[PDB]
Amino acid sequence: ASYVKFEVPQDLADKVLEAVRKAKESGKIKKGTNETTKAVERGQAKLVIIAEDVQPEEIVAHLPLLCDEKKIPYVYVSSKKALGEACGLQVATASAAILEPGEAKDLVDEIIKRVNEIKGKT
Amino acid sequence: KIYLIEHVIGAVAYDENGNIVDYITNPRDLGKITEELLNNEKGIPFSATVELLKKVNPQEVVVENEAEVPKLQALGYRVSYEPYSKVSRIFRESLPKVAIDIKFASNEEDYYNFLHELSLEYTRRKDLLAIQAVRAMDDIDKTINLFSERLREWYSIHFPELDKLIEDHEEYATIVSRFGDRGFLTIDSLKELGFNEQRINRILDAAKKSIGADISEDDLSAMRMIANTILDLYNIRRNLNNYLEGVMKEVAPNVTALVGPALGARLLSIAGSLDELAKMPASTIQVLGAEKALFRALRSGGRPPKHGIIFQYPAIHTSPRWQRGKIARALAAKLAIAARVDAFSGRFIGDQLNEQLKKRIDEIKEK
Amino acid sequence: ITVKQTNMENIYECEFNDGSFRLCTRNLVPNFNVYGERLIKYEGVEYREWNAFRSKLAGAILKGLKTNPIRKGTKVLYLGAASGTTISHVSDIIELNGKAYGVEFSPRVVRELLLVAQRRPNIFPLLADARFPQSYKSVVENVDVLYVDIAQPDQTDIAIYNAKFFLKVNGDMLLVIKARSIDVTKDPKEIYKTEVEKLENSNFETIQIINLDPYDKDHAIVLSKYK
Amino acid sequence: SSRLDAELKLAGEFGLKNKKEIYRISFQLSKIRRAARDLLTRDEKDPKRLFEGNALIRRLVRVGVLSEDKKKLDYVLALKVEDFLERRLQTQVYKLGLAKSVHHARVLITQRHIAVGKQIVNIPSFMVRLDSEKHIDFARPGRVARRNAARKAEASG
Amino acid sequence: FEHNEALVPPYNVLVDTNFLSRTVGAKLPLLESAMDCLYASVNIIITSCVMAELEKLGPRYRVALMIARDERWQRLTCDHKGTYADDCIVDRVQKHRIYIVATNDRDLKRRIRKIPGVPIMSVQ
RNA sequence: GAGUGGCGAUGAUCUGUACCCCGGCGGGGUGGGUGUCGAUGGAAGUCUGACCGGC
Repeated sequence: ASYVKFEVPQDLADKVLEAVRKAKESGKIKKGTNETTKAVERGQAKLVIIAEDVQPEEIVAHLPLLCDEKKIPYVYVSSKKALGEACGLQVATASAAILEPGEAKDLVDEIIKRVNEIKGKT
Repeated sequence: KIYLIEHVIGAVAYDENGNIVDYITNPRDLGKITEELLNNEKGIPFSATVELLKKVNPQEVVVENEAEVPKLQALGYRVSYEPYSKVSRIFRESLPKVAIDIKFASNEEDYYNFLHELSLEYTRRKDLLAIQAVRAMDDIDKTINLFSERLREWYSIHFPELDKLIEDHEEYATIVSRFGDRGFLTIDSLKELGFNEQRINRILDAAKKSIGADISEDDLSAMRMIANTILDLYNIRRNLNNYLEGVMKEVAPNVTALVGPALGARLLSIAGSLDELAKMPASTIQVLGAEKALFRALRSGGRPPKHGIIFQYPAIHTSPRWQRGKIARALAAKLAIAARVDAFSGRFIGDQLNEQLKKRIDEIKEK
Repeated sequence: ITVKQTNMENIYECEFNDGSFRLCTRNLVPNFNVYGERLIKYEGVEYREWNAFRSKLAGAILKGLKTNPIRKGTKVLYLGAASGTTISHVSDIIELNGKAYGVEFSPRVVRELLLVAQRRPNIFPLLADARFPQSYKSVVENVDVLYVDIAQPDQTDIAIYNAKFFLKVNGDMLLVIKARSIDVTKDPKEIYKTEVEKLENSNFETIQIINLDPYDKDHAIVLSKYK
Repeated sequence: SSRLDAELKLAGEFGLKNKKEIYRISFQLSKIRRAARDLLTRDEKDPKRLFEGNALIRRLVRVGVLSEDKKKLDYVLALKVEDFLERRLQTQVYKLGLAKSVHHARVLITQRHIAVGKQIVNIPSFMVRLDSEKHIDFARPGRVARRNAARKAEASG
Repeated sequence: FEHNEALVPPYNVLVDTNFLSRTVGAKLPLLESAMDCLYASVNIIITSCVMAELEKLGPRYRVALMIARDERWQRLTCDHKGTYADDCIVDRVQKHRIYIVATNDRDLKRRIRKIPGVPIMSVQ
């Protein structure tokens, strides 16, 4: 897919889905592309999670561009059904956002730092 | 030893002291500069630089960029490069000024006008008309109505009964435009625009029994100037719609599939651009227009608008008040997707989008 | 409502219908907003609301930035201009006299910068990599302020390199330190200290170091003078 | 004082994790010998440095250790203290939804409830490793954990 | 003590001139000593004023200097090397109560305890 | 034996519960604010008077 900027290994993808679940429980998340958008536009989001199997690709294509302007890190997962079902929904979701990590702070900080390494940085 | 500079301004040779030994000014042409800058990236020297290295005949030359070195060696010179050299700095320190000195522009005022447009074009290389058009269309709409309102108030001094008899502004205007006086009105001339049997009779009877004023030819033609302007605007409007349709299908086909050219353009206008519309959440798109209503709600915690400029979509304003918010919400959602497929490239998928939308509307309507 | 000047040129505060205070700038292109910001008329002059949560400069001001080196007719090199949020506000501040050179290497985003820069003669957009100032050497001039907000691990080094190319001696550099995009592992506060040292071990004279909290998590902005 | 502001620090960790004592003392000493013996690398690659290597390095751990690197585990002396802390149910069992917030957690850890995939685990300071199995078990049944499964999206760290 | 903490590995430790002399003429491994007591990676540094002072001592007491100019301690480029070692460290730690200080100057330590959040190390 | 028709981010819920009414729903009215414009509508509703100067 073309709106996917970099490569996420499955270990990281699983650590992301975990991070989201703990954030439902102990913090505050936003679920769905529109709500994720508003979370970036408002600067509330600490981490943005985008699914790789969105079916018209362009639905989430604006997020990489938007997150870079607001300097909010974003990450990919492979299944939208899996992200939504993480999110506490019984339906799929195309993108989500973590606003407050709560009991996942340590878990998120490792993610936002692994995606830095496999992006360039130091 | 000659320190060589390349800039939009041209090619300048400096000595080690920072004095212009010789220069060759570039042509003030967006096309050629842009290309030479793109070419410079790969190490290709300006053509102004080639001419300058001939006029001066220097043994040891030093350039700004390391990619240039091997190109100028192949041209016959012994060459090196210094990165952030004192000379290169010396040049840029006086760069507002030395544009005028080497006669690249007459004044500072249009060095910056040019450089701004170079930058614009240079990054363009690495929807506005749709917006303008609809904005003018909206001006014309507004004006037609203002003039028609005026005309009826004015022309009714002479023929008051005609106002409640002709609903349609264009028709009303056509009558004043072709006739002026009400005693010039004929079964023949009125048939010659397609007014129906029964209506022609009611008009002529109303003109016969009119309690209007008898008025000079000077007075009537004054009025008729407005009538003809109204008629002119209607034609201009219809022309603008077709133009708008042309551009809108080209620039944002999926959006246009959903709401039509006009309303589509209208959203672009409020958003500012297509890419800006594309970055929006549905919940914004749903309220664009209606800013007064929105911020009133946000300041006070009151009830928000269900719909902004989107109100114009036939399915909304024709539907009963309890259906409208749902229809709006569904539309906006689809528009956000439409704008995004339109923005981040190409494909027409407006048919399924419409189909999904009409499914959502049919459900809303069955309650 | 009431609008009045502040200690800094072309930067204003509003008293509001309810009693809130928000930063704003004098609208260079009246009737037109770059992001969603509120437009406000007072005594027949229009101002653009400057949301601190989006713009790091507005943040730094609200956290007590001593003296702002960006004013009327200033020449700024803006590294990491992005979509044009903050740069549009420095365009308002700088006015037609001054000039802003916006460097940005993400095409997806320069897309939206273009729109901002069309409307504004102040701003000269550049799709280039701030790591190679050679690739825009030939469009820019030397400047008074080097405003640097780029997500890169070696962001500081990039900034210093641009500085020795374009920053005037005795000019000022506003450098945004992004802890989490230098290293998500390290402590933000250890990072601020070690990056400032890079500026000092070059020759930048640290004037003020602000922490952008509430407004930007794990961020600090440094103001310093190049020698 | 540094003594003082320390006696601050400790109380900070006192629910930076969840404890109520000087288990901060426990983990502390740990960090010592871990480092200590470790830091006594010294040395070379003595076939010893070898076994000890992938050895202490096989501190990992799950919920435990680092992530992927080292060698130099003194990083832990930084972490460990400030990391080894989490890991165990004492921590990484609130950070998994079930637990409403540390406190509202240890209590079930104890109070029969909260069990690591078969068998409870009252030892309200176990350690986690390959966690995905840290459910309620319960065996009318463990109530507080069985329906308040808001952890159905506890994708955390 | 109401002091909010944010120290992270590697600890930054300023070593003063007295400590350096001391550890040298008694053979105490200063680097390993700090990693031992701090139980984490440490960046060991010395201000230019401290090492300058050593430089004077070095005219008749060779040995401190080399260890003190070692990469292990990395130079902290202060703006005021001319100020007694004591005042140098004080003015550097007064804005950065972040760095740990290892000094044999019980006078410098006393006035640093005042500042919240300054680990203090020394050799008995 | 061949082709179709099959929950789902490419997206369900929450609040405009308006009031209450007659037969969750039909219809009803009263509501909100909002789009239009209007009316003629409603606004101390229509300044001041002693002397002004030139000399």
